[PDB]
Amino acid sequence: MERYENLFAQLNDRREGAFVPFVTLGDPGIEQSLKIIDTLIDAGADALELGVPFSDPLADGPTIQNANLRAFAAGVTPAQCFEMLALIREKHPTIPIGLLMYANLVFNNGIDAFYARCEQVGVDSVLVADVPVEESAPFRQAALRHNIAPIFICPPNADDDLLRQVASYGRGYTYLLPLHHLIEKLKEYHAAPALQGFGISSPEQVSAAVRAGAAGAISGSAIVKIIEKNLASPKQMLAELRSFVSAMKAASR
Amino acid sequence: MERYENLFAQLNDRREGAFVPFVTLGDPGIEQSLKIIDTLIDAGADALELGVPFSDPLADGPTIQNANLRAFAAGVTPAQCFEMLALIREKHPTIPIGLLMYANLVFNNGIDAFYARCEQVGVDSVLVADVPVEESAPFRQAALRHNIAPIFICPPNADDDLLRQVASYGRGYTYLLPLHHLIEKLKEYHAAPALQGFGISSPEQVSAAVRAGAAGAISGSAIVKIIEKNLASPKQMLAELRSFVSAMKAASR
Amino acid sequence: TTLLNPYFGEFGGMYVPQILMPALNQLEEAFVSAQKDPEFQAQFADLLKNYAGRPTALTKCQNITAGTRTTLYLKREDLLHGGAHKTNQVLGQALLAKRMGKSEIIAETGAGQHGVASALASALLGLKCRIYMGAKDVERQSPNVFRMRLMGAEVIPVHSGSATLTDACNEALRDWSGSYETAHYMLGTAAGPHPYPTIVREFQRMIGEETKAQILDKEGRLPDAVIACVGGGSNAIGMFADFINDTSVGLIGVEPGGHGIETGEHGAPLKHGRVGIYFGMKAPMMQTADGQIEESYSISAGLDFPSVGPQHAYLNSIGRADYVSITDDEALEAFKTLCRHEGIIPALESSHALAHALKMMREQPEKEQLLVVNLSGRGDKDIFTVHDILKARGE
Amino acid sequence: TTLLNPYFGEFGGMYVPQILMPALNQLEEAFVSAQKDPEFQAQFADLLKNYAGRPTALTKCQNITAGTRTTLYLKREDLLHGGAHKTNQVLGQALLAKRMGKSEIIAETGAGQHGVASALASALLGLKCRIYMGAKDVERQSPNVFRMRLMGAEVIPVHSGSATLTDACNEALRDWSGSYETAHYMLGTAAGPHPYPTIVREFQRMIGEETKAQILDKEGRLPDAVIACVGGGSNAIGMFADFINDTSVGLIGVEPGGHGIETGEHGAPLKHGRVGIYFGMKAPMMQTADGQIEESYSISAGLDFPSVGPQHAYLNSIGRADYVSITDDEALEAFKTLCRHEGIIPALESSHALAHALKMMREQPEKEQLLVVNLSGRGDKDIFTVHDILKARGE
Ligand SMILES: *Cc1c(COP(=O)(O)O)cnc(C)c1O
Ligand SMILES: *Cc1c(COP(=O)(O)O)cnc(C)c1O
Ligand SMILES: [Cl-]
Ligand SMILES: [Cl-]
Ligand SMILES: [Cl-]
Ligand SMILES: [Cl-]
Ligand SMILES: [Cl-]
Ligand SMILES: [Cl-]
Ligand SMILES: [Cl-]
Ligand SMILES: [Cl-]
Ligand SMILES: [Cl-]
Ligand SMILES: [Cl-]
Ligand SMILES: [Cl-]
Ligand SMILES: [Cl-]
Ligand SMILES: [Cl-]
Ligand SMILES: [Cl-]
Ligand SMILES: [Cl-]
Ligand SMILES: [Cl-]
Ligand SMILES: [Cl-]
Ligand SMILES: [Cl-]
Ligand SMILES: [Cl-]
Ligand SMILES: [Cl-]
Ligand SMILES: [Cl-]
Ligand SMILES: [Cl-]
Ligand SMILES: [Cs+]
Ligand SMILES: [Cs+]
Ligand SMILES: [Cs+]
Ligand SMILES: [Cs+]
Ligand SMILES: [Cs+]
Ligand SMILES: [Cs+]
Repeated sequence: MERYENLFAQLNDRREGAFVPFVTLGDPGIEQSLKIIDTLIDAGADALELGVPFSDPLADGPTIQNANLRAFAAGVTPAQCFEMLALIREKHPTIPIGLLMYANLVFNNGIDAFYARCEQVGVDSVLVADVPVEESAPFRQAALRHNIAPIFICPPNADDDLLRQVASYGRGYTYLLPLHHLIEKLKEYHAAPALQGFGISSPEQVSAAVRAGAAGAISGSAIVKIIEKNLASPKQMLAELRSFVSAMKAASR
Repeated sequence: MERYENLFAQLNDRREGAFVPFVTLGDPGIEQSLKIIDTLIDAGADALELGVPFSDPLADGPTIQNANLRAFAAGVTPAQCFEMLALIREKHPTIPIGLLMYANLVFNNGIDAFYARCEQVGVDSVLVADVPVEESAPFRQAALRHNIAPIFICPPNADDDLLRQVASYGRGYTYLLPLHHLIEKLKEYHAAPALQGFGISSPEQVSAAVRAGAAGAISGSAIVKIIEKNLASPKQMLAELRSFVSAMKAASR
Repeated sequence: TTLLNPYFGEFGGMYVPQILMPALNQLEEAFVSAQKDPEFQAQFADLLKNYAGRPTALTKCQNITAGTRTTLYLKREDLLHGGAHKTNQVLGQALLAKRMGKSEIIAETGAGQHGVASALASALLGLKCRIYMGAKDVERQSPNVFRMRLMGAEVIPVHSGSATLTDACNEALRDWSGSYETAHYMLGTAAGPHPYPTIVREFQRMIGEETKAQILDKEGRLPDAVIACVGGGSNAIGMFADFINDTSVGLIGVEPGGHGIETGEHGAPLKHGRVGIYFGMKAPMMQTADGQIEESYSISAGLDFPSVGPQHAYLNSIGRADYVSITDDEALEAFKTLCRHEGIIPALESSHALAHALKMMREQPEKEQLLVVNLSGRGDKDIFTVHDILKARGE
Repeated sequence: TTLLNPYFGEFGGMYVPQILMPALNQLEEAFVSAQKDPEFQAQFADLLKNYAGRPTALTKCQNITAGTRTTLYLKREDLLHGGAHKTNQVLGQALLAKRMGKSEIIAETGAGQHGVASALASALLGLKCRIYMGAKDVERQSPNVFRMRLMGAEVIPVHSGSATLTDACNEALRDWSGSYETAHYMLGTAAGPHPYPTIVREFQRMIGEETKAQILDKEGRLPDAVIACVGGGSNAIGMFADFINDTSVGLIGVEPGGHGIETGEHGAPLKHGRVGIYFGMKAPMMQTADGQIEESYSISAGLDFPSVGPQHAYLNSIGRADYVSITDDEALEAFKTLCRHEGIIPALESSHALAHALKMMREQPEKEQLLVVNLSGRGDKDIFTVHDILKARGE
């Protein structure tokens, strides 16, 4: 989680927000995915959120379901994803790497062993998509024992009890879906810095997030859409990813 | 009915039984049927039983159902059957003609009018296949008013009450399906002379009927089988009918 | 001689060949005896309750009648085991067969519905069931043929004559005329020779008896009218019988109007045929001028016959019951309406009864009226028929 | 925080995205309130009785058990409106939706059976029903699609991901996460996140409560064992719930063994899978070594799933209930046996419960035992499947 603390400190010294793209690992294959990820960082991504393909995701929109199936159908496995993560970390010492996981893949061979493997490969945070704070105790405990930030979503429909729990239990960042008041209450309760992740697909939404006093913004699916649109041309895929990420990061500054 | 009284008297003077074939009128068409009927008489039939095609006969075996459908499908109507009957009677002054009818065709335009038409064309008897003695009152009354014998079946399963009713109500002949005792009781009760009609398909069954003291025998379907077997050759059809009827009548003498 | 009157006024009787009279007399005697026998009644009640599921619900519609002064209940014979009211009387006749010391059942079938009902009663009671079916019918009715065979019945294709229903019936009766010592002929409606119209009514009368008790309990009064479709007459006479002496209650029977009476493609002999004699009975039937029986037509196979049972003709003649018709298109609309507004898929037979009740409501929507429709069966069997029609006309 | 315990031992919980927690908490509150409300109970009893037909018969087999010391009763959920026990709980959940002030129902369906149940409850109660279904499923399920549309439901093809059940479920939940103020998600078994396993049990518990009363009345004692098939767990937990505290009564759940457990083509996670977390719950599921959910297999679509509801896993763990499997071929034999010997065509789901009871009888035919099988549904829907199999192997 220290990579996030260091990143936000540095961004604060530059009065900049963070820009964080999501992609599915291994979409549309392992080699292209590694290139995509290097392109995102080179183009100015501050941190990454990376998904591990799962047979039956029940918490992702159509764009993401489509990407899940490209990777999953191409035979990408969690073991291969963890090989990828080690390689990504080896190339990029300071970039925070967050995973977006389904509970079964974390629970499968033991929750503690999962976080231990995260720590071994250099992952910084884990968001478990189908574990609400009420069920989070064993996950966040294993995360913290292995120096991994547990990320929680603060949804539109949050109440004060939820704000206090997310603020208390999360580390790294708060994944945020009135707005300026959620940001204010999270700060009051000493929550991890907020990243706005609701429908972030254009530069003006990044600047709005910064203006609202959020630490930055997460693009939950715009990067995946670009992959989906450019499958037939890998070169163009990288070019459009680079342009998009560059534009989005410029909006944070 | 007087044709039957005269016939049996004459047969009695010759110590002979009667042989009576059944055919469906208009099977397999009107012209061929008329030839068939003339052949039956010429070959030695003592009387005829003639069926009128009906849309839904529920009291005839497969052979007869098949013949019904040949005539019915060839468009033979009751009005045409009555034209045929008048022509048959015009050719053969003394041969008793009996009809085998379904109740609906008798009841359709009035029971009395049906028997009046029978009398006009020279029919001598009517057996209504689906009217048991218990329901026979209006039919036998109309028959007798028009000088038509009402024929009743005396079945295998007859009791004494049935014997007495059939004996009392029938005229012309009793249609018979221990045996020598049924014949004895019918005579005791002054019934119309019995014709055995159970499965009569060979000369030895005709002689057996005579030996049992029946007045003769009715061939309920053997004639129809010969028609069915020879449809493709009308000439051969007549030849085989003639041989069969000649053999059967010889057995009565 | 018989123990009971074989006629309803001028209609009914025993118009069979002499050879079948002992069989009919035997059955009449056994029925008269059974009706006086508490142990027979208890055995029949047990099958009806514990095997078939009686009593059947009486369901109050609400969505269908909203904004009118009609209160409409459906008597849910669609919930009986087997999916229709036919089950009630086949169970009773199976018990009569056993009472007479028989272990074999004979039936005939065309579309296969009565055949399935016969087979299921025979399977439960361990009776050997043979069902005659015209070869043309066997080829068109694989699902019902398969259901009968699964139930252990022997389905015997009939190739003689036209190889359809009349030929199957003929063969079934020929069989019975020789085998009636050991086999019982299970007639599938309130028609044919005495005593079948009587037996079938008495073995269906729980429909109206339950309806009466249920309506009193829920509404505190009798219905203004009970409404039933009429193929041969069994569900309708079972609904009506217990109300015949309640002269304030209307008895409405609905015949199939097919493509429209004026087209001649219908199955409405009571109001649009002519008395005749066939299938053992003097009854209204659809006839040619020269006395042949006409082919009937309905979208619904269960109503598609050119005659009707004699007690209906009688109740009509004296004005105790009133008979109407409903066309294929009216029945289809009623089918769609019940599915959409009540979540019940009705048999297309039953949809003719429902269509008439909807018409009584819609024509006079401020008339206060308490109506019961006899929902004779469920309509899973009809979904392809309905699909095909709606598609053909582009819905 | 919740009002009721979300777990059964280690199994169950609420493993959903945070955004759906208010929806689950809302539903839990409404259920707790409804369970204390005599007027809710009376409205639910009225639908169950007058619309669905409860109580359901308890039928004593005789032919099937002849010459053994087994007495076998079938609890006739096949006679419920809709043809299976699913109707019971959809009616209850529809009333809960109205209690929360909602007029819309969301469901998803694969083979279409739960979709039809959802549509019929929604039609009766005047609720707007949308049912998500993967495009691949819509194309294969025209009959059920048509039935849902006849009932006024909107069937929404889902083309994303693999365009099958998981994708439909995802879309249904995405919808609900935005619409839960106005729409209720109608989960179709005793599985998923709390409070659904609890709600579904309580809205199915009349199966066992009726069974208990009926058996006492007929036999003067409790059954030796009650036996139910297990797809997600609803008919089985509804049969078991009222007997859990009667510790002499055996509770036997039957999972589908498919082609044989050893083949891996089965749907028996409770005994042959591994605890995992998916679909909102910690429960046994069929899993790959690396934690992907395996595809299940059964001849019977209603049992063909790779998980099971958590209360079964718990009852197993403590030894209160015992779980077994029955193969496709065993279920097929039981199907044939009930048709031939009792005149009842059972659902192939239910045929797995019956097959196990037949095995308990045949293995030990001099053992005195009083058994109740939960006949969850009727098997009209399965006749083509059975036909095709018997033909293929030449029967
Ligand atoms: C057989 C049948 C009918 C018609 O027969 P009836 O003897 O007139 O009752 C009507 N509805 C259903 C559902 C049927 O199965
Ligand atoms: C749906 C269904 C099942 C399986 O579901 P459960 O939730 O396990 O009861 C079983 N039998 C029938 C007839 C069904 O329709
Ligand atoms: Cl009398
Ligand atoms: Cl009367
Ligand atoms: Cl009279
Ligand atoms: Cl009593
Ligand atoms: Cl049915
Ligand atoms: Cl048998
Ligand atoms: Cl088939
Ligand atoms: Cl079979
Ligand atoms: Cl025969
Ligand atoms: Cl009373
Ligand atoms: Cl004419
Ligand atoms: Cl609690
Ligand atoms: Cl518990
Ligand atoms: Cl716990
Ligand atoms: Cl109460
Ligand atoms: Cl069904
Ligand atoms: Cl609506
Ligand atoms: Cl269809
Ligand atoms: Cl539609
Ligand atoms: Cl949506
Ligand atoms: Cl109690
Ligand atoms: Cl693996
Ligand atoms: Cs914190
Ligand atoms: Cs005489
Ligand atoms: Cs009303
Ligand atoms: Cs009719
Ligand atoms: Cs037994
Ligand atoms: Cs299962």
